Amino acid sequence: DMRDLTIIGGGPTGIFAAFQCGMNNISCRIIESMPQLGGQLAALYPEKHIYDVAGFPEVPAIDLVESLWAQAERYNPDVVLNETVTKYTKLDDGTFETRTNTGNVYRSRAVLIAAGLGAFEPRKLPQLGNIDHLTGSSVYYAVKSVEDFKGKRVVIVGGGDSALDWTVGLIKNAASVTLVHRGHEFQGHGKTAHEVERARANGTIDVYLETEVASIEESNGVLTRVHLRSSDGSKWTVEADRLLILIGFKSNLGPLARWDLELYENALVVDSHMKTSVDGLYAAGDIAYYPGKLKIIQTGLSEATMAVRHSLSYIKPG
Amino acid sequence: DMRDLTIIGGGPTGIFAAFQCGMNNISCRIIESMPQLGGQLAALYPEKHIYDVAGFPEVPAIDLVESLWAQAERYNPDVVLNETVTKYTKLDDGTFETRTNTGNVYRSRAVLIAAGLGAFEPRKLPQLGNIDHLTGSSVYYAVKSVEDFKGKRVVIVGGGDSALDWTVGLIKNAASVTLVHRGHEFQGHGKTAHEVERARANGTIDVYLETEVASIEESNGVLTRVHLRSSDGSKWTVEADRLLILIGFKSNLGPLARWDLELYENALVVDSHMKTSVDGLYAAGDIAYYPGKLKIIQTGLSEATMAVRHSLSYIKPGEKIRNVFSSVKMAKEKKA
Ligand SMILES: Cc1cc2nc3c(=O)[nH]c(=O)nc-3n(C[C@H](O)[C@H](O)[C@H](O)COP(=O)(O)OP(=O)(O)OC[C@H]3O[C@@H](n4cnc5c(N)ncnc54)[C@H](O)[C@@H]3O)c2cc1C
Ligand SMILES: Cc1cc2nc3c(=O)[nH]c(=O)nc-3n(C[C@H](O)[C@H](O)[C@H](O)COP(=O)(O)OP(=O)(O)OC[C@H]3O[C@@H](n4cnc5c(N)ncnc54)[C@H](O)[C@@H]3O)c2cc1C
Repeated sequence: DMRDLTIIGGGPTGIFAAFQCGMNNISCRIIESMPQLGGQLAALYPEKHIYDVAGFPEVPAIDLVESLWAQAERYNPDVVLNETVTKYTKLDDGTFETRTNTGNVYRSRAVLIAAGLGAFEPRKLPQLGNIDHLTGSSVYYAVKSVEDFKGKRVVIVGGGDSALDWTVGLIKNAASVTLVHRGHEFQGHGKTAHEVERARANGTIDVYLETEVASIEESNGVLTRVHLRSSDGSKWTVEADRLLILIGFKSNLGPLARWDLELYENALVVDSHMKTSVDGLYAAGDIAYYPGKLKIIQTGLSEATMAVRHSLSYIKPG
Repeated sequence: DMRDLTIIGGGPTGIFAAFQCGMNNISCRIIESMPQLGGQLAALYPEKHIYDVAGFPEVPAIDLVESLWAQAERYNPDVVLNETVTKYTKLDDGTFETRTNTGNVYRSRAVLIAAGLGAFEPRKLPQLGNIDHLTGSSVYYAVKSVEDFKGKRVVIVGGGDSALDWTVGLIKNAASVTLVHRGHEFQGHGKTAHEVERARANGTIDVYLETEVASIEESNGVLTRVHLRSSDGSKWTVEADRLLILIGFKSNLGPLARWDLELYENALVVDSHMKTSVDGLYAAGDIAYYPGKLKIIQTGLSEATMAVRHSLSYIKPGEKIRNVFSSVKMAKEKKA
């Protein structure tokens, strides 16, 4: 089933781009890697208020996503969720085939890369080496079940909302809870960050800022203890059964890095029409680069309008 | 006196740029030649619905202007209305002076040109010539206030919504209302045109299609009589102490076209940072040209953001810029 434009990524840029397709009477689909649309706004800061998007005095990120989506849904674009585009091919006839990780192939007359800053892979502690054999047993990047943390000695890495929340949530579940953050202070300093220090002074938990995991110990295929290190060179070891790492998400082009396209500082280089080196292949948003590019919402919206507009000369040359 | 940025023009691009100034902790002024903000939106299509602005499914143009203003008024920026910037000078210190048509001068450390397609000015009737001594007192190009027309015998010229609106508006307020328009039909339509037509029918008002104003009479420096001529050749006179001219706004790029700055088909040529050749002098919106420029609202909005962002390097030279997002930056000042 041929569409005019395949859009890779369902952040604010891909969404507005899908609206642009409707507005301009071309069919499209959005292929999105996450289980929901909204990109960085829905994932990293859904509840935080945005101030610098035109005509929205003060708007929670996730509401803006909803405003943008409602605007585009009128035109009923195909939305593919839970699929990551890993390859494409331009065919003899100029049309496109884009492939996702589930082996699904998608046909379009042209394509728009609106993939931002990656597909939200959890960031790790690579200083610990390849510890896949511990992963999902004693080392976690998310809490898919509290069972795993129950009556266990657990250290928690991070200083955002996820690391904070779970430090208090596991006090009652776990034998011990220890928070360790690289930063000087905690990020997202609100209601939940106003009462974090309590259990620290109380002695029910341990908190360490300015410290990082230096190494770990294991016995019979399970974590035994965690070595810590502060900025001043202070080093100590702590007994730990579980490691819970919540330090955000990685930022790179993922599979799109190995598409033979001009790059400039982890972004796709783009001309005055938002076109890559390959005709009918466009980029817009955080992922696109041109002299003067700002990586903000306002600017991604403009770029989506310009990509879609020029794409009409490729899709239907009239 | 001194502001960080002088913004020439208060269309959507200028209003957003003023908001951007506030976001970036710099002061500014908007200089606008119209009696209100809004540019082509307020002037040419206020009631028309806009569909292609991000996050707005449907919005009357004038409501969009209102939303953008509501956003900008957070920082209470200076607003100079009814003045047209005619020139600028870059002084020896690198700061700027802008001069308007009323002889006022404004100082700033940098300037953004967000002048669109030109200064909007009320269209005038040449057949009357220089009547500036009557303008503001017995002759008007817009209703500055309704009290100007209370108990007056008024004539209104035009066939759009504004002419139609104030015709029915001033019926109970004024003592005599005459509407003239040089077209054979009214271009404003709907609720208003029929109210006017019903008022014509029972003779509460005079209305004359295909009629243009020929001449006026005046006594004591005030309007006294208006002379009209139809399309068939008719020619008559009304007793009128008030004349309201409402035949539209005209865009006039004139003064800025005579500046020493490169143009591409009436647009000021700009670089990757929305800067013209003169450092500290920026352009954004419909007035800005760079390869691939689309003359639309969405595009002027992000251009305003890029121009204000870079202007910081000229306004505050050498100063290290801290790349915070608005969301995080407004959270830090909510804590403090
Ligand atoms: C904490 C924080 C606060 C911010 N606050 C502001 C602010 O106040 N104002 C502002 O203007 N900007 C702000 N930003 C930046 C803003 O979020 C981004 O500029 C914006 O999200 C860019 O949208 P985008 O569509 O270009 O990219 P993204 O939001 O990154 O969306 C890209 C989408 O593509 C998907 N994807 C990636 N690869 C593939 C693949 N190969 N196949 C299928 N899908 C894929 C991803 O899952 C993602 O949904 C903030 C950023 C952060 C982190
Ligand atoms: C009928 C019509 C419908 C349109 N519909 C849409 C639409 O649906 N969607 C869309 O995206 N775009 C639309 N547009 C285009 C859109 O209006 C413009 O892109 C937009 O107005 C540009 O904004 P701007 O602020 O940069 O310029 P402008 O809106 O033109 O504002 C410039 C302002 O500067 C003032 N000015 C100029 N020179 C001086 C000076 N020397 N001194 C003081 N003040 C000065 C002017 O009076 C004016 O108020 C439409 C245009 C028209 C004519």
